[PDB]
Amino acid sequence: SKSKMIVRTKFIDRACHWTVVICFFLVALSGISFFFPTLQWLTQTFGTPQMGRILHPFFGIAIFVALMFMFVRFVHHNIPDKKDIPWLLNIVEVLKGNEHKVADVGKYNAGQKMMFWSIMSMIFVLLVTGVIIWRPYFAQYFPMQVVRYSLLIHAAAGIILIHAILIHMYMAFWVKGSIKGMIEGKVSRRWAKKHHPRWYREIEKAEAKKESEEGI
Amino acid sequence: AMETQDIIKRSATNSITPPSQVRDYKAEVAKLIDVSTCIGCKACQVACSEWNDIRDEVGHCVGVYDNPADLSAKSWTVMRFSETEQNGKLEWLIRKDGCMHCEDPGCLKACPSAGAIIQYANGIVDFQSENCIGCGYCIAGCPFNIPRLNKEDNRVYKCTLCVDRVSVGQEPACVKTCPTGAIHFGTKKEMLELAEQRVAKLKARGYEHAGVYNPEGVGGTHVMYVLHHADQPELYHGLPKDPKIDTSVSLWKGALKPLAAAGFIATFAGLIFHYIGIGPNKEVDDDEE
Amino acid sequence: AMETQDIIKRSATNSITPPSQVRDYKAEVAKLIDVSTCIGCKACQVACSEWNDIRDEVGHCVGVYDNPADLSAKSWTVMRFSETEQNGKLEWLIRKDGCMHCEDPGCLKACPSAGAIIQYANGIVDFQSENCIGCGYCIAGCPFNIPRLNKEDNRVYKCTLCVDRVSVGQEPACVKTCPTGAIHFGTKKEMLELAEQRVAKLKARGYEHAGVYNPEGVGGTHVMYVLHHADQPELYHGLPKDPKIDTSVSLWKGALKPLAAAGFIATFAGLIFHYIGIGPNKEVDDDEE
Ligand code: HEM
Ligand code: HEM
Ligand SMILES: CCCCCCCc1cc(O)c2ccccc2[n+]1[O-]
Ligand code: SF4
Ligand code: SF4
Ligand code: SF4
Ligand code: SF4
Ligand code: SF4
Ligand code: SF4
Ligand code: SF4
Ligand code: SF4
Repeated sequence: SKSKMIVRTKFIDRACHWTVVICFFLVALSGISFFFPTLQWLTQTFGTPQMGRILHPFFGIAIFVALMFMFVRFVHHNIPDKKDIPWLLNIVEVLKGNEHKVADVGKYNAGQKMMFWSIMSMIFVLLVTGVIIWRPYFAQYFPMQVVRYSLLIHAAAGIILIHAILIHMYMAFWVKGSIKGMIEGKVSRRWAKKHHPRWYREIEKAEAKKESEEGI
Repeated sequence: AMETQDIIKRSATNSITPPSQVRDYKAEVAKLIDVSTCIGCKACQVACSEWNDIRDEVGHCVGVYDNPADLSAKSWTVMRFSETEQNGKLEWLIRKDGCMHCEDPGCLKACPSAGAIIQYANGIVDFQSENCIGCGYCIAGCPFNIPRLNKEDNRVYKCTLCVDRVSVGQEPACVKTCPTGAIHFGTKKEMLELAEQRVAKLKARGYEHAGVYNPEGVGGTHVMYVLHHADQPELYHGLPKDPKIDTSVSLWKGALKPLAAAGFIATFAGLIFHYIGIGPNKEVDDDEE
Repeated sequence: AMETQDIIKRSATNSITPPSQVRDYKAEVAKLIDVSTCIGCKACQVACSEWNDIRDEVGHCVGVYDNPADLSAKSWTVMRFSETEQNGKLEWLIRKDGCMHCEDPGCLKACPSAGAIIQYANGIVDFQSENCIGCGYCIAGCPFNIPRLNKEDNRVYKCTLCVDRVSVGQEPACVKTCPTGAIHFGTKKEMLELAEQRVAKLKARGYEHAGVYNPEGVGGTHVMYVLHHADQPELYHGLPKDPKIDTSVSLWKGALKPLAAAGFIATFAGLIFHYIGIGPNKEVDDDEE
């Protein structure tokens, strides 16, 4: 416990994450321009409206590829367990900045895991429905009725994921010190103690113990 | 755009900022295709392409007279042939296909690009290509499967109802060319009268289910048919029985939008008022006192 | 814009979003100026300005018949006179000058404003003034030194090939007016045939190097000449021998763009991945442990 910080995120998972974020800004904004045509300015997200129609789906595929790399590296830490119940019951208390007092928080809390599955499920929905409605390459192989349902579902899934990311960015801005961990990779031990007790307890034990195991 | 000042509907335009439409005191026009007088000559396909300066590719014969086999960016109208014994004797039902110029167009309703699809006061629904982004939403929104994308420019095209002839007082090219007068053109009101007279003569010849195809589901069409078997439109190479704008498309383009809007506004309010109300979540709010 | 749906090239438009061009099945047209039949009457200058509603200033005489002395925003075509004894006897070579309506226009290629310069399926290259920003890049991109800026509105103008007459079925004003029939007009295919017949008669009269000027460097032109001395076009008041789009302009408008794009994307990636990889450079990274 004699270091200002502890590593929370490896460089590879940090590089990926900020790649996703940049791709997501372009894809969400172009998507929103088709959804709300009154917001004319967003038709210039990829330069021109004609260009935006072409590039949206390609950047969409890139997000899904990078989210699948994230999926295989974080899924094991996002698994719901009986210890998450406490969180789910004192949500009102957590939102007032008192989660430590009410719950058992490991690597990622119960909100973060709900988000994780939400985000991962929506991107799968968006990938499937996106392919189905993609002209000129793929929509021609699908029955008109499936294309129509896909148009409805893709719009709805994209809106749900945008909401979700608005809340995800808010929380990251709100639980102070979090953005620095995602940019630089390190979290101060006290942040760990307050927001993620069980997690830091494990690092601290893994740490000390294996260095005690060496035989100083 | 809007030089004619008679634009009654415009794609992707908020309902509280309607397009210019002061010069709307004009009669609705309509084409009437009486399939009982059609001889399947394809003159209309030829006259349409000649007039419109378009040429499709030289295709193939795959066992039927139909050719081209479908509408395309280079073929705005196509003759569809059907051989059937469903009514008790051999019948060759031939129907001209192409845009129906719906009163309530699904293409226009599904389109996400402002001004790409417009509806004139006389009933013509036309594509304004400078605004088309090639998304293809209109292909799915159309109940009749009409719009076609041009691979060479990523824009959709279809029958314009010869808006360039009709706008200056002349009937469309396919209407004028039709050898047997199966295709008629005039005001919608007088085409509905001709339609009802023709139905009456077909009934007198034994076709008890003759009728006019002018679907109420899309608000009536400016391209109408007189059919010998109006109870069985699908016999005419799949013409839809009781077409309407799909329910999924209606909900996607309709209620989902304002609902999403409320969520977004509400969410932004909540998060903003939440941050201000409770304040940040820093490492120590406690050694601040 | 794009109402005619036959726009084959459009300035400052990405190659993967081409302009509307479904109605492209139209014959290419062309003007043929046979300078061996030209009498230097200037009727074409007068007919062009009368038709186009433009008037240049009353200029000055500086020793030659040429007047105005150059093309301008108010003079879209000008007669250029040359006196020479280069071929062994005194000859007065007179040539009508003005836009060549190139198949591969350099003006269009150099223009940085979307839609300011377009090329129609029939070969006409025309300026869409609502989009012109007055930069003048087209003046340098043109191999023939044609475009001219109007000081009163900061926009470039030139011969439109009487697009307003040709678009509705009439030949251009200067073509119709030419007293001796030095200027001819029709489809490009039949003007090339008339050109070759005229060359044959000029050779029969002793002009062994007569020829058609339809430069391959710009992909051929829709304004072509029949020249008595086709081996020496510069005798005709500097008409370029083997014109082409300048190499510097090709590289500036071509490869430099994507190269710059890659640099910028690559640079942004590098700097972003660099900051994240190594982290800030603060006064003490060391008392952080
Ligand atoms: C997973 C890969 C994705 C694919 C293949 C894809 C594909 C598409 C396609 C083809 C369209 C129609 C317009 C066009 O062609 O450009 C579209 C529209 C849209 N996309 Fe995606 N997209 C993907 C990801 C996303 C994501 C991540 C979001 C949310 C940020 C999103 C939100 C939207 C929205 C809101 C629309 C417009 C809905 C409307 O017009 O009402 N998409 N998508
Ligand atoms: C400016 C926008 C964003 C910010 C500031 C942000 C912030 C963060 C931070 C700080 C973390 C790590 C938190 C911790 O260490 O507990 C994180 C994790 C994560 N981010 Fe983002 N994020 C943004 C956008 C996105 C987007 C657009 C996506 C994908 C749609 C995304 C997907 C993820 C995922 C999957 C995780 C891991 C969480 C878990 O495993 O439960 N983020 N984000
Ligand atoms: C029922 C309300 C759900 C709340 C969702 C919690 C998601 C939550 C909570 C946090 O403290 C986070 C800190 C850093 C990065 C992401 C975070 N997310 O996603
Ligand atoms: S021109 Fe007339 S008769 Fe001939 S195929 Fe078309 S609708 Fe029938
Ligand atoms: S393809 Fe064109 S006309 Fe059709 S919906 Fe898209 S922008 Fe509208
Ligand atoms: S038939 Fe289709 S393309 Fe034509 S007006 Fe109706 S919905 Fe639009
Ligand atoms: S109304 Fe005109 S555009 Fe339509 S099928 Fe007839 S000729 Fe073609
Ligand atoms: S009108 Fe004809 S003859 Fe007269 S100067 Fe012009 S090209 Fe020559
Ligand atoms: S002066 Fe006008 S037409 Fe010429 S290059 Fe500039 S914007 Fe283009
Ligand atoms: S002569 Fe010049 S201005 Fe005319 S088309 Fe060719 S490049 Fe353009
Ligand atoms: S083709 Fe028309 S615009 Fe050109 S020089 Fe002749 S009169 Fe003038």
